Amino acid sequence: IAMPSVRKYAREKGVDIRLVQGTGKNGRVLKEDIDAFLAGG
Amino acid sequence: AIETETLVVGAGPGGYVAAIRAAQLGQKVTIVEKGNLGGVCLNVGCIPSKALISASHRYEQAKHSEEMGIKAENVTIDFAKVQEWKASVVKKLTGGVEGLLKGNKVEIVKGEAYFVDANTVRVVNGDSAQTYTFKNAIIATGSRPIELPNFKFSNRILDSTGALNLGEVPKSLVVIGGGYIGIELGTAYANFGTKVTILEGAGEILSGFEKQMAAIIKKRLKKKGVEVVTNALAKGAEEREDGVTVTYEANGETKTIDADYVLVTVGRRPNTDELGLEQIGIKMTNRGLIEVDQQCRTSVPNIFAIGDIVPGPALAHKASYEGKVAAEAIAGHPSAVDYVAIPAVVFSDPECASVGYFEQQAKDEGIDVIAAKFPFAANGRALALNDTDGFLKLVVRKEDGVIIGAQIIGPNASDMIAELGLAIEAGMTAEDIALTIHAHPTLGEIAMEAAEVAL
Amino acid sequence: AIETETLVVGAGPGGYVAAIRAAQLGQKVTIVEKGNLGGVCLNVGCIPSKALISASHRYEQAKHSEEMGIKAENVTIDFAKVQEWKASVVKKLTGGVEGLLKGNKVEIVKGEAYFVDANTVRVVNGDSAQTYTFKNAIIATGSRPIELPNFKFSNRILDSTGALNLGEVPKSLVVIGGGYIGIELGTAYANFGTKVTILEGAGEILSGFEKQMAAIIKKRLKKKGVEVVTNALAKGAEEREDGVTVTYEANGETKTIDADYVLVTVGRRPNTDELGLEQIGIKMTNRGLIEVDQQCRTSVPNIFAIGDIVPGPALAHKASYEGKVAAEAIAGHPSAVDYVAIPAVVFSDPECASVGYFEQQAKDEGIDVIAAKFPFAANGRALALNDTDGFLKLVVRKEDGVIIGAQIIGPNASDMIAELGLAIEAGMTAEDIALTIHAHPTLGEIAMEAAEVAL
Ligand SMILES: Cc1cc2nc3c(=O)[nH]c(=O)nc-3n(C[C@H](O)[C@H](O)[C@H](O)COP(=O)(O)OP(=O)(O)OC[C@H]3O[C@@H](n4cnc5c(N)ncnc54)[C@H](O)[C@@H]3O)c2cc1C
Ligand SMILES: Cc1cc2nc3c(=O)[nH]c(=O)nc-3n(C[C@H](O)[C@H](O)[C@H](O)COP(=O)(O)OP(=O)(O)OC[C@H]3O[C@@H](n4cnc5c(N)ncnc54)[C@H](O)[C@@H]3O)c2cc1C
Repeated sequence: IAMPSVRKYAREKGVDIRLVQGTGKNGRVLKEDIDAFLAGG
Repeated sequence: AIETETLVVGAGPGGYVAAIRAAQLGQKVTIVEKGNLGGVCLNVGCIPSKALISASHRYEQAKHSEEMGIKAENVTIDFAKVQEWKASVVKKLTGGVEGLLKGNKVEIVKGEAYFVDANTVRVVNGDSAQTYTFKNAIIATGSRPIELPNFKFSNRILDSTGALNLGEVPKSLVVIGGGYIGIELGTAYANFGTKVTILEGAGEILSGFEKQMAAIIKKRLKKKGVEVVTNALAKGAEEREDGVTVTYEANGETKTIDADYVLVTVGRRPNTDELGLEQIGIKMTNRGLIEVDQQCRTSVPNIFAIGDIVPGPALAHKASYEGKVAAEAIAGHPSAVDYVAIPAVVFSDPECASVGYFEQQAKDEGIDVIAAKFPFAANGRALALNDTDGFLKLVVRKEDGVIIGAQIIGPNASDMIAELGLAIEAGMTAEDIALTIHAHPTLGEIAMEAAEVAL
Repeated sequence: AIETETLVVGAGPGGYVAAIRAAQLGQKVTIVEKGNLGGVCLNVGCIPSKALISASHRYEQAKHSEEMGIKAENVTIDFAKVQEWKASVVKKLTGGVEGLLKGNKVEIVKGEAYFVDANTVRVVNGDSAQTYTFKNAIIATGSRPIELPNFKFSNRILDSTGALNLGEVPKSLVVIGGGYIGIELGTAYANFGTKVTILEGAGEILSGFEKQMAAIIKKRLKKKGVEVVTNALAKGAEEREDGVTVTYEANGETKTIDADYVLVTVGRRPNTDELGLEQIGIKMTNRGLIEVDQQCRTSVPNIFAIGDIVPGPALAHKASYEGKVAAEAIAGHPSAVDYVAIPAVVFSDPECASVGYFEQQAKDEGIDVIAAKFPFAANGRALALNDTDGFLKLVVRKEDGVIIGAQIIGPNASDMIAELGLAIEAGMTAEDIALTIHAHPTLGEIAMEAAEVAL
């Protein structure tokens, strides 16, 4: 569950959305959820 | 007297869904209506007009598909049938509302309400009056057109309801007021062959919409033979028993127009007068509207107000929406009228619709925005329909590409707007739309190609 | 000999957009095309098809608005003008394509391209043959009609293209193949007055859509005097040199039918044959479809494939999307094919649109899904349009309220589909839509009432 844009973000950022921070709210992965899995570490 | 839990005054879009909701919320509701259930929307508003407008376009088209090689010779219109058909439509919908109310055991009461105190209403009907003391009350009385003095409504000086119920297509018609109701009813009769003359006092018609949108509408309306006079000052009318002579001063020149009827659509005033609201202490706003909180509660807690008498766009959905919210707050159920935006639609030839901020109000609100516009002309579907006039504008917040407003003028804009409306509520960015594959070849494809431009 | 960087074979929707995003990304692009730019969609596919249907409906409506009091007389159809008009729409759009390419300075080469090796292609332009050396190439050759065994194409045994160019309205037409193309061209001519008989081998026309949707479309075809013969097996056609005799078996019975023309629309095959791909090492499938990865790459790394020659829905938009993905991937952009669904629209009388899963497909996929179905018969605008046959269906994942599929059958379904589509693509729920205020009275709002039903 994610907006096309968010999916694009992970893509260009070389992240595996399949296993990325499901930040919740709706139960979806947000741009920052990607940032967390990335910049977080 | 008669005791009740939640008293609802008015069975229009706001009153009836509020009565329905409240009943479903376990409350015992009594709905008071003086006329037809359904209110303005079903009886003399939304439905009748769209019905009429729809028939007029079937006429515009039959008679003008020349370019496509279809030549219809002698296209007739039996307005009697047109009205019969319109009649049956309205009857189906009102029949429905009538059903919905009973199917949720709401006691409908025919009579005119009046607040005797902050907890009791006198309902009059015939030579009988009955007192009802309620636990809660929701005022949903709607609005009505403005009778301009020296334009007092008569057999030939009409209001929106009168133009809707005309027995036969007038040869001529003068329209005072270029708002949606005016432009709509004006265009409709123009399609049927009536020589229309719309006089708006302001510099431009359709105040609310961007001037560009108004431009396209005027251009095509002139092709239909309609004449549009802005900055016009209607002075009055000498009603003959066979037409009406309207006098008005436009740009320092007094002129005269003989017509069959005159339609005064200069606005609508709230039905908040002689209701006792003054007495029970309901603080009204400068324009007669009733001030309410985020839960539509008036200055008297146990009293709510919704729809047309409350601030905001006088649209059916605002009404039904605030209707729901109200009953919720009544039933404790936490709620607030915090929606993101209500789309507005106008059924002019090139259909109009908008939702969210216009480039203007966004900028003046100090918001950083970009405006992306795409022409229907560069679209295969539009070309196929042979209607290239129109465009889609998208205003996105520059500081994140989030969509905040969208405006469409062209075919099916009232349907196309739905998509853009969802995005705006979802806080979707222009890219979210551009990445989505829309159908082909369709008018919706345009939204995708517009967001494209916004990147 | 002539050196280049990115060679694009084919100027179709997938071809030219690919040739454009690439140029956008600084790539030196050379596009090859044996015929006209725009490919199938513009010249003999989407555009002409919808244009002919539009004209046909203007005609249907002109002669049949008797219910709204509109009665014409002697409505003439001039097919020669119809064709002229359609021809201009096409020529208009074609120019756009040529313009876009040249504007982005894409090298345009006229000729039949042939792959000599993994980095070279020779294009034969008649007795001419030039050789273009490239770095990477994109093959977007599209597809073509399947010629049935005993139905050899001629001026009387047509393919979609043959029907789109008919010089006159046929007295009678036999359509072999009840798919969207067969149903669209069949209905259009049924609108112009032609006696149309559809022969589908399967048990139901519009195979890829719900049986309910087809039932409605068939019911209207019947109203028009269209005879739909399902479970029929077409055996052959003898061109009587003045018409055609078609013999088909059905329920044991072997019958023959005479018609002025026969239209074969059983399927389209990939244009991957006689291209040299087999020598170049490009892995394909038995049917002829090229094996491709998430970035539309073939087995030969510098060779990409998009459009009808690769797997997926045979749609202009699926082609265009991949076109972009290809060029981006070529450039370095970590692009990939990522969409959750693509909408498909059929321009039948009650037009229909679908996106996502059909209720059945969902459960057969092993998914607990609920399905909400809302009728246009209830919607106010539908009543005004006086087309109340139709509905909207929402296929919702019971486990999270996430919408995964939607089907609409009724007026403007092609435009209303966009909203539901954007919802699927972004993973929204029935509540997300139900909590969005739609326009009233419009058709797009049915989505709001259906989601309400889903909740
Ligand atoms: C011709 C025209 C076209 C319009 N087109 C559209 C459009 O297409 N889209 C849109 O959104 N809006 C449209 N509107 C406006 C829209 O109809 C209103 O916004 C909507 O009806 C408001 O709903 P409501 O419940 O507030 O009021 P109403 O529908 O006005 O309901 C008010 C009810 O209160 C009853 N009432 C009043 N006083 C009393 C009393 N004392 N006792 C008992 N009953 C009482 C009235 O009889 C009435 O039935 C149009 C209006 C007009 C006139
Ligand atoms: C009647 C009909 C109706 C349709 N309706 C729809 C619709 O409503 N919506 C929709 O999305 N799709 C529709 N389609 C499908 C649509 O036409 C295709 O999906 C789309 O055109 C595919 O584009 P493409 O770029 O893959 O190939 P094409 O558009 O087929 O173009 C491929 C190009 O390659 C050229 N070519 C082939 N081989 C070579 C070669 N070796 N050298 C040089 N040139 C070559 C061909 O001339 C052609 O121009 C319809 C198709 C038909 C026939």
